[PDB]
Amino acid sequence: ASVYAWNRKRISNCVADYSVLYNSASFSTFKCYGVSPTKLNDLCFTNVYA
Amino acid sequence: GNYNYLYRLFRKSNLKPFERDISTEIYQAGSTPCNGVKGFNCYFPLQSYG
Repeated sequence: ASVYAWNRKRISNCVADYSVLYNSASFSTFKCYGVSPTKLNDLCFTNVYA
Repeated sequence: GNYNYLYRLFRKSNLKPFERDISTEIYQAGSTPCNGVKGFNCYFPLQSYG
């Protein structure tokens, strides 16, 4: 989608494998501002907005 | 900007009490090994306060 109409996907009621997303080398920027990248597979959240 | 004061942004493990780490070795922040060379998910541990 475009940036003025960014698509919002609600991630809930599922188990999320952030290790596959973090270990992918295609991403040129992986910067977190409230959590740690190595603790995404350990922490639990109510829902994720993408 | 006074950049002479630096803190350890990246380390593998937490320190002991009264433990000092001055080792300027590279950190591996991803699955890919760094081999002492900066790159993708390879960052210097010491970053300066701005």
